[PDB]
Amino acid sequence: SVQVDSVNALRKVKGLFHNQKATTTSYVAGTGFGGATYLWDANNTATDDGLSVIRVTGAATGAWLLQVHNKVLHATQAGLRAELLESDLIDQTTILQKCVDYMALIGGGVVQLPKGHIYAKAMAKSNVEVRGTFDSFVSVGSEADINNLRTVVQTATYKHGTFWHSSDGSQVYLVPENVTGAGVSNLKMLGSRLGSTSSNCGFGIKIIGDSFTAKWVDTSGFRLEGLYIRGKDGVSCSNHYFENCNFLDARRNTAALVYCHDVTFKNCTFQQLKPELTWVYLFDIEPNPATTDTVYNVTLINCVFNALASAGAEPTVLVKEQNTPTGSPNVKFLNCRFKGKATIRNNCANGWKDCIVDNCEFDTLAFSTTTTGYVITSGRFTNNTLWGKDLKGFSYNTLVTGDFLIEGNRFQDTTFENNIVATQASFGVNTFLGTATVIQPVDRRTITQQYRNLPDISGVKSPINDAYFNTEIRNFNLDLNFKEVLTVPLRSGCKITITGADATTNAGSKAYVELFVNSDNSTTITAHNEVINDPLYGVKYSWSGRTLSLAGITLSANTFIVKVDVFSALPQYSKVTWL
Amino acid sequence: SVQVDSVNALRKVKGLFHNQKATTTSYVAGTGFGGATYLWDANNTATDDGLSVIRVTGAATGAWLLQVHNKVLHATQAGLRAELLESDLIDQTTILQKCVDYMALIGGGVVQLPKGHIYAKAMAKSNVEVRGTFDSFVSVGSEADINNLRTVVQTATYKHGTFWHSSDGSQVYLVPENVTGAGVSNLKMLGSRLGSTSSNCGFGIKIIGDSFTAKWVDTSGFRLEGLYIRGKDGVSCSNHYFENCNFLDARRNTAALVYCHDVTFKNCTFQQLKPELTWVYLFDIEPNPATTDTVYNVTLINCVFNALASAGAEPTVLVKEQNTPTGSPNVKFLNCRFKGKATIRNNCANGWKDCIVDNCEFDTLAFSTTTTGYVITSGRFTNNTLWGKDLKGFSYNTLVTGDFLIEGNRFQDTTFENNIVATQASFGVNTFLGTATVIQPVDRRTITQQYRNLPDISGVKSPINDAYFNTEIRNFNLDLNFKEVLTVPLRSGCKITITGADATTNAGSKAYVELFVNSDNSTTITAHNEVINDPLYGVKYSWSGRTLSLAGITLSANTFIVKVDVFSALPQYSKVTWL
Amino acid sequence: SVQVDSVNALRKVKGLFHNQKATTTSYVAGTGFGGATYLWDANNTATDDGLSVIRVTGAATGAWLLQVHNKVLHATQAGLRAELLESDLIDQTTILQKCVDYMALIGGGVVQLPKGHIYAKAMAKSNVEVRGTFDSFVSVGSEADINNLRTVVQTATYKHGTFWHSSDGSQVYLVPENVTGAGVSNLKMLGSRLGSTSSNCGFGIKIIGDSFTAKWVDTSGFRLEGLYIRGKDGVSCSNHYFENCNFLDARRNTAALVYCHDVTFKNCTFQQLKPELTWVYLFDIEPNPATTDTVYNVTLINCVFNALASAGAEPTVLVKEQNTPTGSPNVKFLNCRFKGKATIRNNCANGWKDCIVDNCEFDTLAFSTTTTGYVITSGRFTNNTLWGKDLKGFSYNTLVTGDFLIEGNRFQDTTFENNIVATQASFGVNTFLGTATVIQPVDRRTITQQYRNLPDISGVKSPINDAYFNTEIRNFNLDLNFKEVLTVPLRSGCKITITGADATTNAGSKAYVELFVNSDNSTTITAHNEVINDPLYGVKYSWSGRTLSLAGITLSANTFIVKVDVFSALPQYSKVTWL
Ligand SMILES: [Zn+2]
Ligand SMILES: [Zn+2]
Ligand SMILES: [Zn+2]
Ligand SMILES: [Zn+2]
Ligand SMILES: [Zn+2]
Ligand SMILES: [Zn+2]
Ligand SMILES: [Zn+2]
Ligand SMILES: [Zn+2]
Ligand SMILES: [Zn+2]
Ligand SMILES: [Zn+2]
Ligand SMILES: [Zn+2]
Ligand SMILES: [Zn+2]
Ligand SMILES: [Zn+2]
Ligand SMILES: [Zn+2]
Ligand SMILES: [Zn+2]
Ligand SMILES: [Zn+2]
Ligand SMILES: [Zn+2]
Ligand SMILES: [Zn+2]
Ligand SMILES: [Zn+2]
Ligand SMILES: [Zn+2]
Ligand SMILES: [Zn+2]
Ligand SMILES: [Zn+2]
Ligand SMILES: [Zn+2]
Ligand SMILES: [Zn+2]
Ligand SMILES: [Zn+2]
Ligand SMILES: [Zn+2]
Ligand SMILES: [Zn+2]
Ligand SMILES: [Zn+2]
Ligand SMILES: [Zn+2]
Ligand SMILES: [Zn+2]
Ligand SMILES: [Zn+2]
Ligand SMILES: [Zn+2]
Ligand SMILES: [Zn+2]
Ligand SMILES: [Zn+2]
Ligand SMILES: [Zn+2]
Ligand SMILES: [Zn+2]
Ligand SMILES: [Zn+2]
Ligand SMILES: [Zn+2]
Ligand SMILES: [Zn+2]
Ligand SMILES: [Zn+2]
Repeated sequence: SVQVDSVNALRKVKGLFHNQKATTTSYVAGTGFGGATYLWDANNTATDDGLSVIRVTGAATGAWLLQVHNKVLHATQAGLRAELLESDLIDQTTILQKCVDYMALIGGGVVQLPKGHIYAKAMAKSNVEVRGTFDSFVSVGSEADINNLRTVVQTATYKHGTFWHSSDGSQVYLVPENVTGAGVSNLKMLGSRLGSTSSNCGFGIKIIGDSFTAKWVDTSGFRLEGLYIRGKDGVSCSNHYFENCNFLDARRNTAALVYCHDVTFKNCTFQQLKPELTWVYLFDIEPNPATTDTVYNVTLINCVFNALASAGAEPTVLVKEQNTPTGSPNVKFLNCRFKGKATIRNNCANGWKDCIVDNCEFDTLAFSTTTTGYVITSGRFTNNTLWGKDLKGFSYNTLVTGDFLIEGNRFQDTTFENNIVATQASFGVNTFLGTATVIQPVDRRTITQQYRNLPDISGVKSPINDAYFNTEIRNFNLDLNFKEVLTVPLRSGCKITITGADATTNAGSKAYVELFVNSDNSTTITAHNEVINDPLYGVKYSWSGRTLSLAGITLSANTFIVKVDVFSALPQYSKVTWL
Repeated sequence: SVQVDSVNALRKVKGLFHNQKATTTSYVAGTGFGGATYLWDANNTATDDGLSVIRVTGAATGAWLLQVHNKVLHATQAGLRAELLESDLIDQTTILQKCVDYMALIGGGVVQLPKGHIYAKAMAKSNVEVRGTFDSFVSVGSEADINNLRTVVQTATYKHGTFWHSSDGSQVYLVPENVTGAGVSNLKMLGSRLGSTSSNCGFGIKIIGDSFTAKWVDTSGFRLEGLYIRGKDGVSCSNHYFENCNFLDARRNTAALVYCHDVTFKNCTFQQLKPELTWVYLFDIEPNPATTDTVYNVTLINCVFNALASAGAEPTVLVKEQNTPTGSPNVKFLNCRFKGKATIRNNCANGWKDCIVDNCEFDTLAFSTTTTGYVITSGRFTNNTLWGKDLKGFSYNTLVTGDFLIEGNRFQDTTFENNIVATQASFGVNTFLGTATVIQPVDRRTITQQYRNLPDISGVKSPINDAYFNTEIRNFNLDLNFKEVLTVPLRSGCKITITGADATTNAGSKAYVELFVNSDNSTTITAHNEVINDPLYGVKYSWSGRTLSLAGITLSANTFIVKVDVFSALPQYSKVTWL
Repeated sequence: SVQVDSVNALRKVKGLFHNQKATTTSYVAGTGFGGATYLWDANNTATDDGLSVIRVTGAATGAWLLQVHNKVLHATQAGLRAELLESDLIDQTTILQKCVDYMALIGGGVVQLPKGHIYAKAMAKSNVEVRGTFDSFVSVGSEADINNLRTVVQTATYKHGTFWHSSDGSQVYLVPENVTGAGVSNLKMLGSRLGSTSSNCGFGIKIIGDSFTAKWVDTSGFRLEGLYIRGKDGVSCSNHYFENCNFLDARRNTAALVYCHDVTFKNCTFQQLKPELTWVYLFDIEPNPATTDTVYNVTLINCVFNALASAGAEPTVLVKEQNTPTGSPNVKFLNCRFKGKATIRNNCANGWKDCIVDNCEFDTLAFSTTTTGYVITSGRFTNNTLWGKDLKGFSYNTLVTGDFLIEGNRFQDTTFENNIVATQASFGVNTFLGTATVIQPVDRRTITQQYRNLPDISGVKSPINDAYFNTEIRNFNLDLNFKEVLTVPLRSGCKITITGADATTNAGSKAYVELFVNSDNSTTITAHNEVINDPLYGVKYSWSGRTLSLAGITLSANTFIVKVDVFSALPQYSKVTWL
């Protein structure tokens, strides 16, 4: 068994036999980082890559071949310098890319990064995850105090040990199209980068590929976004999952979804807490105009959106539906907290269909619609609390329809004064606290609109179903000829009311005439009561059996309303026949 | 430390001291795979198993004991042959089963398979995962082109390196009852098998046990199903999870659920795209008739169902409720895509309760009910798109009730002509495009049916709740003697309308009589208005205080309807007492 | 390369060169457990800790430094004693805490426990998981019998090999505040503890920190709870996940949530099946009264709650909302099974808002409210089955509102007799089986209450929308001076009914007066019909154009009801102006 102190020492030692074992103490002698296990290949003439092939310098052929165990490659085993400070401005892009590429060659797995600042941009490859190292965690306080005191005793919190920068202004971690199952975890990404002291790196994570996963990742200081997801036509950009991530200050948005679907954030935060670093929005779902960009099926569970006021900044969480397959962005805010200035912005030009906000908290306005005229077409705003710590309104410049349901919410000091949403939305039970404007429950949903219009038939019946009263009403344009208008049923008593409703000035119809009928199974008696019947502008009526005919007297007096009340013992005899 | 080239060489070497380390270069000399680490046990008398115990041949005592690291056993470390072609018809079942059995013996973990074609059927054991090896991934294109071009530049996609076949026609991976927490990942399973060139292996994964997990697995070419789940009575078959799996062509169904509950598919596909290989259905939830089989609580999230036409094949995704505890299969299609000929089939003999289809896309009919008479009893068909690329209809041979809600959907050219579903379902707002049959919103739900019937009491009230109009109506069978019929309340004005509604021919009742009452807190005045009152067939009335009595004149004229209109300032005085 | 038999021997040997490799056969000589790899540091002056630093005794400098691979430290490599019996009363707390503390120092990972009983309490540290070792699994039965027989053939089930006890009566696993990302898996926790044979350990897992995860963990025999979650003010106690866990018998509750949010249980069970070991509740969500404790956002998916009767035990699953941010505890029971005596208890003093029980099974009462007067304010009780195996009732001592929806359930022999819930809740379609009390569907929801009250306007219209009948009603207190009361619209016929509804004795108003109006676009005709109009106690009316004025005749006769019927052709002319 061969044991040397560095890769340079390995290059001076030849293997005795095929696949002899060699073990390096470190990559660079005396650092304690980068040690690995190698197998001797006497015939190898591949190019020395400082990673998988270690060519012996004192021989014409021969190499020590890296053995990766447990599908984890430590980047230090390719020569990456560990535990560097941010002031060590060393481009290690080529080394890190070698690690990702080589793991992707041998079936995927994990590229482990050490602690330290690393300036090295990487192109993700399928089924490879880049993983950092948490800094040391040392708890504070005794078990007794932790158990007995309600105050905080264990004050130590975890800290990232890996700080991943880019070598230029583009991105740190690019996930190309058709790259699937890649990931990143357990590190912090920083916007400061090689090549410029004033202009930071554009993106932390830029996702074009599919099924990306990130856990315990923070992003801070990026020139555009910490996270940016935009696929391409014809290739999947979907099934992305983020948990325990903190997308912090960025000069445009903390994060942006531009072209993707089926994305989930769980226990992640989005925070613009550096007001001196001016920015644009907080969290932005914004497909680019006049492109095939589309975003839909996004779920944010137990996330925090938090913003402090900043010069020129709009503290909004934007949802922009564009060219989605169903017409809904299917974006759900569940168990989320909007803190500081954070608020939801409807950016849907063709209306926001099925907007979902449930069990969320709002420090200020729940909705702030910048574009006048945008509408939330439908949705459910349930079990939320508007704390009213800042602004006291429900929304700014927002429009909804009756298919937007507001139910189960806690309104602390929430005012709906002069807010048209209060006359548009459906309200169920809600709780009004402090000085909140109490809105009585009111149904404005489309599914129930037939119960709110005047119906086309009206009446009442006996609980025994042997007595019925039904009333219908028709508009009649009468001329001077008698016209059959209706036939009353048998076994019924009917009252017909005829009155004018004419739009003519002076010469319109004037009449209020009651006609009465009672019939058994074959025989009919009628009677009349002319309360008002102008001899020039009134109405003429005539019975032929059970068929009523009407006529006007003067053509200008032509518009009459005819209402029928039918009393019967069975529904079959409850309605007239209109002719 | 000893280092030999194979296990056979290890059998010829004794350890110098207790627990001396030995390293095999390969399992079989010169193959380059399966090498492992062993520890010397001078006292060991166990049987050589070619895996964990390597006995020195020719001695009563002495063995080299395998050292498994990180709960991962490479199957090659039991002699399994790697890198084989599909034409290498080599049964390795015994070797693979030894690895699974041994890992289950020492606490579970992973059995790692190499790249290549492997003919070896395995019985899963608890807490053991079988994992293959991805083939090498090498991306295409420069970072600049990937970032700058909207066209696809990175064209390389991941490929499986492990192709797992069976050694006979049964199944590749059997998960017995009471085997819990097993899994499979990162491989492709193929239906071609040893012993027959014409009859393929029945199943890829056959699951009888509990809490199974599969990720990044494809199934293709199986004689029955790529995936088949059927538990047994008294043992759990539940909590199964599948992600990033592709269940491809099979001669019966791509996958089938027969007896199990709480199963989730996320970002999986079900595809019958080999029409020349005839098949039965696309995806089948089908408990066997006349058994205890039952399937319920199934969620398909962001899945693709895709089928091309094939002779005798039905391109359906079938849901069959049978013996479920709640009467609902609780099957949800969320964010799914039905492509080609794919369509949902209701196969519930006792009705499909709470059918859920949300944010799904349909290339053709959404529903195709093969069995005439089957009903979708209730559910929500929300936020879906019917593209109408193939057939333009909503459904075939399908029946629903008013508790099936159709809302928020996008209907491109969808025709409901002659489709009874349009007269059965509840419709909310929907979007109708092209030549789609515009269905007005209409509520047919059971919960609201009381708003669509005629009420037993009717009227109107003031917004101040100090003025009421209430009307009730009754049928009376009168004889020649007076009978008490009602008592009007105090503090009210009342109008009683009495009219005939008799089924007798010629000799029935004829009357239209209006009675009026006004009372303060104690005093009552009455008045009458006989509009129609036949001297033989009319009605007689008499007041005793506030109690009205009625009588007929001739027995054949006996059926009268009595309607009361009550005007009052308080609800307590708003209704008569019917006697 | 040095290889010695124990750590003790390592302390007696100095390394020859920098970073020489040393390998111990065991930690303690001859045990077969705890061997590890060390690197020589000649300069080291750190303190010997029996784990990471092994100082050579008798020298001022020099130490062997532990090499941890793969982020897994085996506790045996710190001297932990493996495979001990429960009767081996050996405290290993100091060793286990060292392992957790050291892994948290070098970036987190896993502390692997061996098989056996271990008495050792541990304080969790961030991003560190404690993992046990399953006992051996050996399946039973042939593949043929497993595949061909519908009866259970594979009878072997997984067994824990690690049994984790406490060293005293407090807790086994404490997760302090600000400790994040810790976990436990693959072991069993037992309440028996060192120092007392009669008083067991209080808690198995006590969680104060954030983002805890447990999988395949059982807890049994604890004096208080197997699982207990209570955070502190100002620090997150959230995002906790449990899967495949069994919280068994405990002397108070199997598990309790006291101060936490966003907790998920999937495929877990909660079972009090040892009635001889008396207990308090089954599963308890209970913030302490008069504290800042609060619990919300809890999901239980496919869990089992199972209780046998025990003297003094209440077999309840309690939900207590207290000071939650939205007023709803947001607790969901999905796909769950309540077995034996298990039943849900509403323990919300302020009402249980948005109670969710869906696709659950109940062996007995679904709800048992111990505190008389507690209400379920709203919720959805959908797709559940009440088997009626024990008690036949739906609930005990429970109160709901109409915003509690009961729909899609299967009521087997469920009796609602004398249960006020049947008169309070909203009922949709439900299935009534056996001797069950059939409850008709009835809507009692607040959102639709405007369809059940008398409306403030009533009438009927034509399907062509060119004929309308609208009626309104008002209360008038008239004096002796004429008072303008209304103005009838143009282009309409109106019938005004005026009648008394006076509460005065003897001297109240008496009138039934009908007034009629017809107008075209400018001209108006009126008529009157005084059916009742007392000369002393009646009403006076006067028209000025379309404005009606009313006056009384005697001050004591002052209360009049005025009903207006408007007939029109246009909505603009369908209503009077009330003055
Ligand atoms: Zn390996
Ligand atoms: Zn490293
Ligand atoms: Zn730093
Ligand atoms: Zn540090
Ligand atoms: Zn910096
Ligand atoms: Zn997609
Ligand atoms: Zn699409
Ligand atoms: Zn929805
Ligand atoms: Zn509701
Ligand atoms: Zn409704
Ligand atoms: Zn005409
Ligand atoms: Zn006349
Ligand atoms: Zn006219
Ligand atoms: Zn090879
Ligand atoms: Zn290990
Ligand atoms: Zn192949
Ligand atoms: Zn291998
Ligand atoms: Zn290949
Ligand atoms: Zn089950
Ligand atoms: Zn799971
Ligand atoms: Zn996933
Ligand atoms: Zn059951
Ligand atoms: Zn449902
Ligand atoms: Zn709706
Ligand atoms: Zn009689
Ligand atoms: Zn008769
Ligand atoms: Zn008279
Ligand atoms: Zn490592
Ligand atoms: Zn161990
Ligand atoms: Zn034991
Ligand atoms: Zn054992
Ligand atoms: Zn929190
Ligand atoms: Zn989680
Ligand atoms: Zn808050
Ligand atoms: Zn809800
Ligand atoms: Zn419903
Ligand atoms: Zn019975
Ligand atoms: Zn006055
Ligand atoms: Zn008069
Ligand atoms: Zn009075």
